[PDB]
This record gives sequence, C-alpha cells and structure tokens, in this order.
Amino acid sequence: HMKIDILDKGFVELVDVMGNDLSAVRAARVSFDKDEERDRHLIEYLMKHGHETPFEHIVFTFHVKAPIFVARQWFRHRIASYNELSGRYSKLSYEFYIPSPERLEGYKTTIPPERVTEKISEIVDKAYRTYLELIESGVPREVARIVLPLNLYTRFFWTVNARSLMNFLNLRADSHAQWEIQQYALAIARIFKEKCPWTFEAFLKYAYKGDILKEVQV
Amino acid sequence: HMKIDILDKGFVELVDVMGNDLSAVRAARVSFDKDEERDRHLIEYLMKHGHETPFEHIVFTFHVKAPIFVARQWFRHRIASYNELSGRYSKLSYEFYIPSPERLEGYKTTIPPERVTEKISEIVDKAYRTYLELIESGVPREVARIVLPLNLYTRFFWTVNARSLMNFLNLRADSHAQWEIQQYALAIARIFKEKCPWTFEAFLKYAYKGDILKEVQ
Amino acid sequence: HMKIDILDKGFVELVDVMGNDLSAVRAARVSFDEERDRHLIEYLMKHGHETPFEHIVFTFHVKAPIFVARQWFRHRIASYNELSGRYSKLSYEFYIPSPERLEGYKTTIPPERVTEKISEIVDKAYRTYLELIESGVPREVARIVLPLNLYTRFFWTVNARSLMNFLNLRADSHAQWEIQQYALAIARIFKEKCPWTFEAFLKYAYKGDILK
Ligand SMILES: Cc1cc2c(cc1C)N(C[C@H](O)[C@H](O)[C@H](O)COP(=O)(O)OP(=O)(O)OC[C@H]1O[C@@H](n3cnc4c(N)ncnc43)[C@H](O)[C@@H]1O)c1[nH]c(=O)[nH]c(=O)c1N2
Ligand SMILES: Cc1cc2c(cc1C)N(C[C@H](O)[C@H](O)[C@H](O)COP(=O)(O)OP(=O)(O)OC[C@H]1O[C@@H](n3cnc4c(N)ncnc43)[C@H](O)[C@@H]1O)c1[nH]c(=O)[nH]c(=O)c1N2
Ligand SMILES: Cc1cc2c(cc1C)N(C[C@H](O)[C@H](O)[C@H](O)COP(=O)(O)OP(=O)(O)OC[C@H]1O[C@@H](n3cnc4c(N)ncnc43)[C@H](O)[C@@H]1O)c1[nH]c(=O)[nH]c(=O)c1N2
Ligand SMILES: Cc1cc2c(cc1C)N(C[C@H](O)[C@H](O)[C@H](O)COP(=O)(O)OP(=O)(O)OC[C@H]1O[C@@H](n3cnc4c(N)ncnc43)[C@H](O)[C@@H]1O)c1[nH]c(=O)[nH]c(=O)c1N2
Repeated sequence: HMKIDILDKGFVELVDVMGNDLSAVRAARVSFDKDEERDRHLIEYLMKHGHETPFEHIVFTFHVKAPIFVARQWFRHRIASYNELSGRYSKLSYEFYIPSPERLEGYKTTIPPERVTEKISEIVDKAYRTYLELIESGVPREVARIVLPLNLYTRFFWTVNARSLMNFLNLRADSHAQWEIQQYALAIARIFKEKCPWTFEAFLKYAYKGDILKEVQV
Repeated sequence: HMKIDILDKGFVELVDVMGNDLSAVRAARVSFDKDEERDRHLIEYLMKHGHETPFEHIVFTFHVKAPIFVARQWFRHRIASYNELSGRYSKLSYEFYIPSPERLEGYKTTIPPERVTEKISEIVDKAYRTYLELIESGVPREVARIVLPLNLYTRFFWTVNARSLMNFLNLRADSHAQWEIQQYALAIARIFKEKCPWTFEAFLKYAYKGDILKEVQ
Repeated sequence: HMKIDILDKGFVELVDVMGNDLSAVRAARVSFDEERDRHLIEYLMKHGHETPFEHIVFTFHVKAPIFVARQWFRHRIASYNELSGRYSKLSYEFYIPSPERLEGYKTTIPPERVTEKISEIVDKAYRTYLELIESGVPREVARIVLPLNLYTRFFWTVNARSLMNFLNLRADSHAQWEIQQYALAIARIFKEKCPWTFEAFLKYAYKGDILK
C-alpha cells in the first residue's frame, strides 16, 4: 500500500496498477508466453528510438488529495481518466492549503514570511465562515461555494498509462512548474519507479526533459 | 488467461485486467475503502444516468489474432492502445482467413458456397506464392507484401478501458457490423462479462444500443 | 484546393484549413493579434509549449493504397472518414510500383519483371473479386481477397500539433518509401499555410531527416 503525504493535507496514494516493465516488452513483441538482460535492453531501445506506444499497456490508478489550484493544472492532462469528489456519492470535506513560512523564504518580502502565512490563514477562515453562514441561511451549496478560495482541497481518482504519466513527469517534475505540483509529481515518480524500475531508469536516460528527477532521489 | 478461438485461425486472449466492478464504485465515491446490494445499485445508477467516467478505471489488455480487414475496423476505435506485430521485435507469420461455406448460407448465390471458399483459398495461395517468389528474388519485404490479400492474419495487443470497450460493443456487437467482427466482439463481451458481471449486466440493461448481445448468451 | 499527386494514382488534396501562424500566437496570448509574432512561434517551439499549435486545423482528402492508410490511421489524435460505398461510389484501382522503385536492390529478375508480376497477381485477385460479386457473394466477403495495394480514399481532419507528430515519424528515411512520399505532400501543404510554424518545427522540434 503506497501513500505519500504532500503539502499540509495532501497525499498521493496508489489504488491499483496493471502490469510492470514486462507488460511493455510483451506489448512490443505481441506475445503472452522472460530474459532480464534482453528485455531490459528492449525497454531502453523502445525509449531511445521513440517507440512509446508499448508503455501505454502499463496502467496506474492514483487517489490524490490536492488544492484546486494544483488540480486545475493536473486536469489539463487530457490523456487520462479523472473522477473528482463532488458530494453526489460520498461525503464532501472542507480543508485548505496554508503555505508554511518556508515557502516564502527566498523572495524579498516587506512583511515577515510568518505574517504572509497568517494573512492567508485569516482570509480563508473568513471565506469559509461566509460559506457556512450562506449554507445555514438556505443558499444552495453550488452558489455558496463560489466564495471559497483556490487553496481549497479536492480529491480525485487518476487512471493514467505509463506513456501519459511520463509526459506528466516531463512537465510537472521540473523547476519551471509551480513548487506545489513539483511535490505531487515527485510522489508520482516515486510510485512509478517502484512499479516500473526499468521503464523509469530508461525514461531518465533517454526521454526525460525536466531537471528535478535527475537531482532528487525518488 | 482466457482464450476464445474466432474464425478458422484467429483468437481473443485476455492478457491482463486492472480492477473489477468495485473499481468503478471506488472511482465514483473517490475512496479506497461491504454491501454487495448497495454497490451493485450504484453500478446500475451510474449506467442509467450516463455517469460513464467511473468505468474508465477498469482496464483490459487483450492479445488478438485477426485478419487485416477485421483489424482495420477495430483500429478505428481511437480511445485505446494498440501494438501490432510488425517483425521488428518478434517473428512474422503468414496465415489467411478462409471463410467456411456456412458463412455464405443465407445469400442466394449462383455458385455453391464451397466454390466461393475454394476461389478464396486459390487467391490467397497464388498471392502468397507470388510474395515468396518476389522475396526469393531479392525484392524487399515492404514491397513484395503489397500483393497479399486483406484476409492475411495479424496480431496485436489492445489495452482499453471498460467505457471505450462498451462503445466498441455498441458498434461491433450488432447485426449491422460485419459478421467477422461480430464474432470478435462476442468474445470481448464474454471476457468482459466474466470480469465485470455487474457492469456488463447494467450495460445490457441501460446503455447497450446493439442487438446480438441481448439474443446470444 | 492544393493537390499533390503521389505514386501512380494517389493524391493529397487540401479540402480546408482553419487559421494560420497567427492562430497559434492568438491562442498563446489569449488575444486577437510581425517580428514579435514570429519570435513567439520560435519561442513556443523551442520550449515545448505545443498546445497553441492545436488551434490550427487542416482537412485533407487522401487517396492511398491500404498498406499506407493502415499506418496513417494509427495516428489516433485526428478525425477520419474513409469511403465505404454507403453514401458515394466505390472505385477499384491498385498501386503498381514502377521498376525504378526496385533499382538499388540486387534482384535475380529485372525490375520490370517484378512490376509485371505485381500487376499480374492484383489483376487475378481483382478478377476473382468481380467473379464472386457477379455470383451473388456480398461485397464485404468478396473484398477480402483484394491485395494491400488497393487504393482507398479518406478525409483527414488534424491539428498542427498532431500533424507535426505525424511528420516526425513518417517524413523520415526509416519509414517505407511510399509513406515518405505522402508525408512530403502533407509537409508541403503545411509549409504553404503555416510558414513560420513549419520553419520553427524544422529548426527545433523535427526529429526526422528527409524534410531537412
Ligand atoms: C512553456 C509552457 C508554457 C505554457 C504551458 C506549457 C508550457 C510547457 N501551458 C500548459 C499547456 O497548455 C498544457 O496544459 C500542458 O502542456 C499539458 O501537457 P500535454 O499537452 O502533454 O498533456 P495532454 O494529456 O493534454 O496530452 C498528452 C499528449 O497527447 C497529445 N495530445 C493530447 N491531446 C491532443 C490534442 N487535442 N491535439 C494534439 N495533441 C494532443 C500530445 O502529444 C500531448 O503531449 C499553458 N497553458 C495555458 O492554458 N496557458 C499558458 O499560458 C500556458 N503556458
Ligand atoms: C450523472 C453524472 C454525474 C457526474 C458526472 C457526469 C454525469 C453524467 N461527472 C462529469 C463527468 O465525470 C465528466 O467529466 C464530463 O461529463 C465529461 O464528459 P466526457 O468524458 O463524456 O467528455 P470528454 O470531452 O472528456 O470526452 C468525450 C467523449 O470521448 C470519450 N472519452 C474521452 N476520453 C475517454 C477515456 N479516457 N476513456 C473512454 N472514453 C473516453 C467518451 O465517449 C466521451 O463521451 C462527474 N465528474 C466527477 O469528477 N465527479 C462527479 O461526481 C461527477 N458526477
Ligand atoms: C451508421 C454508421 C456508418 C458508418 C460508420 C459508423 C456508423 C455507426 N463508420 C464507422 C465510424 O466512422 C467509426 O470509425 C467507428 O464507429 C468508431 O467509433 P468512435 O469514433 O465512437 O470510436 P473511438 O474509440 O474512436 O472514440 C470513442 C468515443 O470518443 C469520442 N471521440 C474520439 N475521438 C474523437 C474526436 N476526434 N472528436 C470527437 N469525438 C471523439 C466519441 O465520443 C466516441 O464515441 C464509418 N466509417 C468510415 O470511415 N466510413 C463510413 O462510411 C462509415 N460508415
Ligand atoms: C521505432 C518505432 C517502431 C515502431 C513504431 C514506432 C516507432 C517510432 N510503431 C508505431 C507506433 O506504435 C505508433 O502507431 C505511432 O508512433 C503513432 O504515434 P503516436 O502515438 O504519437 O500518434 P497518435 O496520433 O496516436 O497520438 C499522438 C500523440 O498523442 C499521445 N497519445 C495518443 N493516444 C494516447 C494514448 N492512448 N496513451 C498515451 N498517449 C497517447 C502521444 O503523446 C502521441 O504522440 C509500431 N507500431 C506497432 O503497432 N508495432 C510496432 O512494432 C511498431 N514499431
């Protein structure tokens, strides 16, 4: 069971996986039926020459809890399946991402980093209180929720294949992506490396365009 | 590793599956967490109201051997993964689909159905022999193969989710589709029913647009 | 309508196009807008921000043998509609390679004899098809004996990003020669309608060899 905590209340949990490195080998050769040195050489060959389609036969299902600003960027990856918690089939919860003062250390600010954390905490408390007041007064949830901030946490199931997951890592596991989604991508890369060590090693060696996966050990 | 033989030399083999009916239940509720009657009611609810996205979290991998005319129609389903045998990583084989005379029974023909079967075998034998002669003479395979007929068998891996598989069944498991692909679709439906009984039953009950799955068991 | 003849009887014809290089500029800025716009196209291409190129769409009418079409139809991020004979007239023509196609390979029989042997077997298969049709065998059954060089026609609606992926794979010497010819025609039409995008693609993103 793999569950990695992210940010202050998030997580990336592995729900299920179909296949391993050999699923890509089996799909490339088109045979059910092996040989570590030969099959690992095939994985590297496929990656080096751009034959990425065999990697689509390795599938993962994740359960991610993330703030709406992180989820909005994540959901931009169209070649995947998503099902977000809406409150139609299960209980809806209300938590927010408050950045720690360490997040701001590095930027020259006129007010202490701690004070920024305080100001953020304060406005989300006010918006949440306003939401509850509107709910208590009979305003439908769909209307009342529009005042809630972008740091509101949401939960979703993500079903994605290894090829689309590698595209996600190229873009999100990189210093140009927002720090919050970099953290989420590191957790995805960690679970991916655990289930597909050969594919992950070949990806870093031949196809990976980002920077943080070659520096940070997953 | 269920295998179903289709036609004279083809097959549909289940390579792998991720999840079951509960994977759609887990995705709809968004929880990795005991009432079969309540879970089956949710599957039926999702299917009646058109909330099909939870069914995308059930994935199948099939190994299919089919003639190129069947594969060309199959490969039109874009929301899926495919990897066909080309001869770059494994041995290439040469076999052909010869329809049995029973395939023609139902159509009033001027020549016996056995004569149609014979005419088809004759053509593949001559075309295949011509291919081998050109190969033996030093003509590259990519050129010599262009004379091979559409009934040449091919093999491929198909990775598809339950929602896209249900779209495939709506179109191919239907009397308006070619008989050959209907057989292949019946094998896919059989494997699907075995792994996802609740989803398959709900699909026939509310979402299935075809006709042969409601007649053939 | 641009039109390029490929092989003995095939073609690549431009049916329609939505947008130009500025459609990618407009989508990237989320605006309605010369040296700055071309610099943006090159920037987008060199940094991998490919999504603005999805807002340039093309529609092609392609006549190609089934062996070429089978590889083409593998590109899933596109729209296709092939002639089946349900709404319009079905035609039967075949790709016969010219002797020049075999020049370069040491063959035991002359290249003209290979061309002849190919015409012969496709004539026999086509005649067998017509005999089965005349005898009352449904087209869907009789056609299974037709060879892979039988020409088909289809409409292809694809955006510039997916078209660039197609060029990376098909406009390359490792692809079959017949496929290279069709990809050259697609690249030619693309260059004509999107000169800046095509030049930037060639400069930074293009992985193949024959377009350079
Ligand atoms: C430098 C830079 C700058 C920006 C941005 C990216 C980058 C790298 N983006 C983000 C961008 O628009 C997009 O959301 C992500 O790059 C999504 O990654 P994919 O397209 O790979 O994922 P996705 O899952 O959508 O696609 C995966 C792969 O499938 C293919 N694909 C899928 N759907 C396709 C389609 N419809 N047509 C063609 N190919 C398709 C492509 O090969 C693609 O890489 C952006 N966004 C934004 O809204 N505003 C902005 O200003 C920017 N800025
Ligand atoms: C009754 C009900 C209830 C809910 C919801 C829908 C409905 C009808 N939704 C919304 C739903 O999950 C979905 O995001 C949108 O309806 C988008 O619809 P498509 O996926 O059809 O469009 P999209 O544009 O993504 O795709 C168009 C079509 O392509 C196909 N398709 C695309 N990608 C596919 C893939 N990967 N596999 C298979 N087929 C694919 C399908 O045929 C689809 O209709 C939802 N959402 C949520 O997150 N939580 C919720 O609680 C609910 N609740
Ligand atoms: C009555 C009739 C007649 C014909 C045909 C079908 C039918 C029902 N066909 C076959 C048809 O064109 C098609 O190739 C297959 O039915 C594939 O169906 P999908 O596109 O639904 O599957 P696929 O698996 O590709 O897509 C699944 C779902 O995703 C969505 N989808 C995927 N890609 C999309 C995109 N780019 N834009 C929008 N939605 C997208 C759709 O919602 C679709 O149902 C045909 N074919 C042909 O070439 N010539 C013919 O003459 C005919 N004739
Ligand atoms: C060296 C080499 C060798 C081979 C092959 C290719 C190469 C480069 N192929 C061809 C290959 O399988 C494939 O059909 C083409 O490369 C099509 O490219 P795309 O998937 O990019 O196009 P497509 O148009 O399908 O998709 C465009 C882009 O969208 C994304 N994409 C689309 N659908 C996706 C999905 N479901 N999951 C993830 N990403 C998706 C990808 O980013 C992709 O580049 C092959 N073929 C074969 O059948 N057998 C073989 O042996 C070989 N051999």
